Amino acid sequence: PRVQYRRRMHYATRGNRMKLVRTPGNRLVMQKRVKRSQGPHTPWVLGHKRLAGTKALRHTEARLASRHEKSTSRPYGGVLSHEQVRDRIVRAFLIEEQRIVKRA
Amino acid sequence: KVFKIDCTIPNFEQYFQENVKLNGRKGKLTEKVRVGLNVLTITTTMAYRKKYFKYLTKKFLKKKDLRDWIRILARGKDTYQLKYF
Amino acid sequence: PREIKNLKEFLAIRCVKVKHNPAQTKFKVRCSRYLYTLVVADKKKADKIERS
Amino acid sequence: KFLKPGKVVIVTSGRYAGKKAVIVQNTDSKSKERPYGHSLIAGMKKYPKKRTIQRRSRVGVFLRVVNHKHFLPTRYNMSKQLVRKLFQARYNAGSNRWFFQRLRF
Amino acid sequence: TKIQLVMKSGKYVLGTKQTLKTLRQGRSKLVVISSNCPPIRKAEIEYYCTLSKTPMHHYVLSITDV
Amino acid sequence: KRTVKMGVMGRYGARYGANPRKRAKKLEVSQHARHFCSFCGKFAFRRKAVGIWRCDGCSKTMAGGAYTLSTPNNSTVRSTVRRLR
RNA sequence: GUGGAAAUGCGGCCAGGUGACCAAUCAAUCCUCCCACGGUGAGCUUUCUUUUCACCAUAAUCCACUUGGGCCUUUCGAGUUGUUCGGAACGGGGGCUCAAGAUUGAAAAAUGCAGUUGUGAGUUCUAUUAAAGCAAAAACCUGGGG
RNA sequence: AAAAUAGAUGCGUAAGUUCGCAAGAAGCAUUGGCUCUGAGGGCAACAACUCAGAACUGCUUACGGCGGGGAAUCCAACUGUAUAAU
Ligand SMILES: [Mg+2]
Ligand SMILES: [Mg+2]
Ligand SMILES: [Mg+2]
Ligand SMILES: [Mg+2]
Ligand SMILES: [Mg+2]
Ligand SMILES: [Zn+2]
Repeated sequence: PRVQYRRRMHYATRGNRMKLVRTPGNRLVMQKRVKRSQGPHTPWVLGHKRLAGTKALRHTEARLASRHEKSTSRPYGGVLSHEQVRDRIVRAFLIEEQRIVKRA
Repeated sequence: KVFKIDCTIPNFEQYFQENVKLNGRKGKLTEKVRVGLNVLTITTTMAYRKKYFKYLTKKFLKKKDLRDWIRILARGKDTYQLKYF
Repeated sequence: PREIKNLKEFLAIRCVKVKHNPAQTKFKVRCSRYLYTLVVADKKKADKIERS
Repeated sequence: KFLKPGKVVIVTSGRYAGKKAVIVQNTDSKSKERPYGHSLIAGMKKYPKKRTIQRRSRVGVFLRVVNHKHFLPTRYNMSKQLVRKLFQARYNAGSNRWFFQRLRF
Repeated sequence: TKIQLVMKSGKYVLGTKQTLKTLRQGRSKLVVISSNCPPIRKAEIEYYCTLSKTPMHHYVLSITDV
Repeated sequence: KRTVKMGVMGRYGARYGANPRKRAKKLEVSQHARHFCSFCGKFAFRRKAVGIWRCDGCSKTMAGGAYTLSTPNNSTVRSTVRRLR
């Protein structure tokens, strides 16, 4: 069993990964291995971490995914880690409370 | 498990029991591997591979020079009728 | 190839391919999109819908 | 010593983070089923935004148990339908203007 | 300082992940805060520390009992 | 394992000359040393490109010197700003 | 819109993310290979040979649902082959969630083949030098706000 | 030019030196076959295959592949580049 490419492209680049596959017909057949992307992340300046409620959908299928598959139902849900939201909810509240005090 | 060989379509009685081996030793058939008949049924408590009997047959037919006359097949999960061409 | 499991749905649902198996009897309902199948173990109810 | 009832908390987790909330009941003792102090918490599930404008003034409300660590106690102080009016009307008076002003994260 | 004798004299919680919780309960009898604390973290204990009417000493450590 | 003398420089073998290694060795180690973080109070800084020091603890990035988190020149400017305060 | 104490589950503009970027290694599957077993076919057969060889296949798509990581919660050790880590939360109990994966099944035995699983190995894919720091963008996504 | 060295293991390894090296320095040594032994793990209440040792026995020293070494002087520090076709 030696295999050859089936899609018109023939280079071992990262976007052209292939999977060897024994078939029902007992052929051994290369198949395109999907170009998996890492999923949604909290922003790079906030340490760039993978989000919890969100799937690493390729945008090729992200359009067809349910909205909540790419988010949590929290404010900034598809954008920020829960701690990052809570950092703000505190920082919004506490900073305004000092400003409200600087009028006195 | 009783293995069998349906010769009915077309010695061989004898050749087997001399030439079968319950362990390393040949031709020393313990009561646990009885044999006989137009079918050489081989009763056994022992764990023989089935194709071993397809084998002793061919090793038998090559002696009588029949193997280009007749051909073994598994006509059942536990049988070998001897056919032809 | 999604598989409808309960009968109530399947009786609701073009040409259908019955397939007897040993220890089975599938009912492969073809449709515009999916080939729905309904597995049916014991035969007493297999022709119970086959004769439908 | 200040998770007293009527105290307003800003929720810091769940769907309702950033939402204001008065504590209703408060049970600081750990429960056999809630190993955490857990205030009841009516909140703004919708801050307010003739009858052209009336929909806009509708306030949402949520009643919830909440671990003390999942809301933020404030300087401020103050049955889902029943809770809704007592700070619906509380709103119409404007007794707590800030409470019905949502946080801007 | 004198807070060291506090370590043997009585109880002390340590770290914001629970020094804050001694402060809700008001079990806290004092709250030290190292300078190293980031301002929004430190402000947060600084804010509970006001609601609990707890003593506050910029220097996280909380002394529940002593 | 340990070299008698040249440590990180041991990788260079018998080349580039002794002094230049001696002088590369100081910068080479402070460069890969973990430098103290005033933010965390933690040894934690590690360089990630010349003049860039990521903090392993709290995500953060001081600017800093090339082979060292702080230049001696910088020691002056920071207090000198402190005194102007 | 909505459940959940929580991690989170289900149902114009603005900012962020995916795109998106590393040798190796480790691990899982993949694959190939080997072995053991069992079948089936073939071959050797002067002698010997429970034997030698071959084959024993499982596509995308979908549906129900172990390893690595993140996190929630609750009440000096932890850790790797390895240069770590911990009150800025370690470990333990329960939970969440991602990424692979397993198995259940639909496909799908009406196919393949010809007259079976499992087990081992390899392959596969998913730090260092650095005065070197290792593309962009559409598309798309999610949000904040309306 | 040819020959020569040669793999692995265990020993042993000089000057000089920028202390990294030089170094595979150099230099001896043992090595097959066979029948055994020992060691090295997993999961519960079977899996490797390396190392080690031992007798017995064999040599015609009997594939392929695989450094020759040393002492000095000149030059260039080093890796590199470079007159494709002297
Ligand atoms: Mg498939
Ligand atoms: Mg020559
Ligand atoms: Mg010497
Ligand atoms: Mg030169
Ligand atoms: Mg030339
Ligand atoms: Zn730091």
